[PDB]
Formats: sequence, C-alpha cells, structure tokens
Amino acid sequence: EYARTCAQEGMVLYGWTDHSACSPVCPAGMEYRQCVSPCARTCQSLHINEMCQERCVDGCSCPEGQLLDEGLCVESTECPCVH
Amino acid sequence: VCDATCSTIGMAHYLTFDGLKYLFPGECQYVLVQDYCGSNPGTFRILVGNKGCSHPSVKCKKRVTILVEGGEIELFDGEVNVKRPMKDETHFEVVESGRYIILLLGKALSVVWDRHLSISVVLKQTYQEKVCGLCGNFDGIQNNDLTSSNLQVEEDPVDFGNSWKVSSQCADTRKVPLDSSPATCHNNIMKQTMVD
Amino acid sequence: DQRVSMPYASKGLYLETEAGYYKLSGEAYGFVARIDGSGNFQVLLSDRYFNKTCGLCGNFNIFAEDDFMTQEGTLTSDPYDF
Ligand SMILES: *[C@@H]1O[C@H](CO)[C@@H](O)[C@H](O)[C@H]1NC(C)=O
Ligand SMILES: [Ca+2]
Ligand SMILES: [Ca+2]
Repeated sequence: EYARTCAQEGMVLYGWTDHSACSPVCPAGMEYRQCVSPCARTCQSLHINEMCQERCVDGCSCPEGQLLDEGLCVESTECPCVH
Repeated sequence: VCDATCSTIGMAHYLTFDGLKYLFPGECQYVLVQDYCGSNPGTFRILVGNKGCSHPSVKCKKRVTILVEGGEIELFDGEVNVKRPMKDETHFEVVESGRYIILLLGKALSVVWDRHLSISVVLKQTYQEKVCGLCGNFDGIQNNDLTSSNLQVEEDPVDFGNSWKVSSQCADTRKVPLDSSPATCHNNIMKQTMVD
Repeated sequence: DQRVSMPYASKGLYLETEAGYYKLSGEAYGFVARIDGSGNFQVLLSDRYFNKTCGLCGNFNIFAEDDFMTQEGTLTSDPYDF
C-alpha cells in the first residue's frame, strides 16, 4: 500500500520489490512490473500510437516480447488469426 | 469519377464510399477511415468513438479524433478542440455555417458534422484504393467494403467493426438475433405502426 | 442476477482488465475502480467531489482528520461505529 500511496502523489518509486521478498500475486506468464503502460501491445491489435497518452499504472504484464492473447503471454511468432 | 462521402446515419449505421449501408452497434472506439493501410505512408487517421450507443437513445454522444499532419484536433459536446496543432496550418479551415461544422484538412479531404451525431467525410479522386476502415477502400467495387483488418472479406458486419477497434481489450459487441422489430417495437405491434 | 461474461461495456461503464487486474471505469460519471489478484479494492475519483462525497472512504476534502462525518453528520472519534 505504501508504494502506491506515494505513486499517486506524483513521485513514483522503483524496484522496491527486488529485495523485499514479497511480490504481489498474478497469473502464469506475468509478474509484477512497476509503471507499465495500460495500452498493452497485444497480438490482435492495430498498430496505432500517440493516442494512449494516459498516465502510467502499476501491475503485472508480459515479458519484452511474448504478446498477450486471451489472458496468457505467447510469443509474437505464434500470433493467430480470427474469422 | 466523383467525390465520395461516408456517413453515420443515426446512432448505429454506416454508409461506405461505394455505397453499402450496414448495421454495427458498438461502444468502443473505432477506425472510421485511414490511409495507413497495408503498404502506404499513413497520412491521416480519422477515428470515431461512441459511448453508451449499442442501443440508440438520448444517450450516445459521439467523440471524433482526427489525426492529420502530426496533429490532434478533436470534437465533442458541440465544439471543436485542438489538442495538438498541426504543422502546415495553411490547409486548415473551419466553416461553422448553419447547423454544420464544415472542416477542411487538405487538397483532398473534408469533414462535416451536424453537432449531434453525423460524420460525413468527403474524399476526392486522389486516393482510389488507398484507404480502409469502416468506410471501406474507395475503389468502386461495392461488395468488398467488408475487408477486415486481417485482410479477408466477412459476411457479418458485427464481426467486421470488431476488427477495427483501437483498444484491443475493450468489449466486442454481441451478435444480436436478427428480427424486423427492435427492443421497444418487439411485441408492441401497435407502436410499430405509428413509427412506420 | 444474470452472470455476464467479461469484458462488458453497458450504460457507460467499461468493465475491462488492465495489467492482469480487473478494472471498472466510469469516466462519464467520474470514477475508476479496480481489484487486484489478492483482493484490494481501489477507487480513483475526480477532485470534483471536493467538500462533497461522504462514505466509508471519507470526504474528498483536505483535512485528513474530520473525515468521519456519519450519515447523520457527526464528527466521531471512533473509526468503527462510523
Ligand atoms: C464547504 O462547504 C461549506 C458549506 O457550504 C462551506 O461553509 C465551507 O466553506 C466549504 N469549505 C471548503 C473547504 O470549501
Ligand atoms: Ca469497395
Ligand atoms: Ca478527509
């Protein structure tokens, strides 16, 4: 709680969970980042930018690649199609 | 060849350039028309966005964000707002004449807005299959205006516009059971004649 | 009472998931709720409701103290009967 209460005030903190020996729970494939963008580049997405100027939000997300597809992180090579 | 014209006739309908009325009730933000389509530079990205508009009512105010020449001029609640002015201001123009907001953006682009819901973007002969979006490709062929973002023709428009939403994690709209009577006129055959 | 799927967008309330955690946005009405995996409610709310909203999360004023004003309107010292 103390992490977020300082983040909301205009001063964010970084990497505090590295040594704290407690990470908040999240489903498989993802773990807790800090200040990830809400507009997560997912798989079935349209490559448009500079509309998501929203503020930065904490929460768990995928690795550097490994795009999202239906609540799991999957590698960008295996992006499906839909019909 | 003449100058084509999209439209948004009412809350949830769309008339393509080549001429194809279809039904698409959505509540997310959708690409009405753009130019960054396949193998092109990508000059302009007119968008459209509705809120509480799956069922037409006194709700459903529209929001429109048009992105041309590195700009961001947008409009809702009657007035037009510039969030980021664009470089070549020479082509910009705004003609608040009458009930409409006519709005030029270049040699071959124009927008019209009745201050309430309608969006009638007008394009010139310049493009001729350089665009895509909910208004289609502007090629004359009238039965390929359902080419989704994943490059195939679909038959059901409610699966089409779901391909063109910006936020890929908002709610995709629901395949409604087809019928000649909408919700209020459903099993209210009296009222269905006073409206007809 | 009818269980719906998710996402969901009726009546101007987009019920999404962000960063693996569930969100309920009401920007037309001025609030953003969410829950995490463990279960930790959060309510981001417009400055608008200053000298205004009153509930279990207190009035959006400045005074951290006075923000136990009961449903009658009574500054109570106890954080519990409030
Ligand atoms: C709050 O509203 C009350 C009643 O109108 C007024 O007396 C008071 O000055 C207001 N205080 C602030 C901080 O605006
Ligand atoms: Ca066409
Ligand atoms: Ca307070």
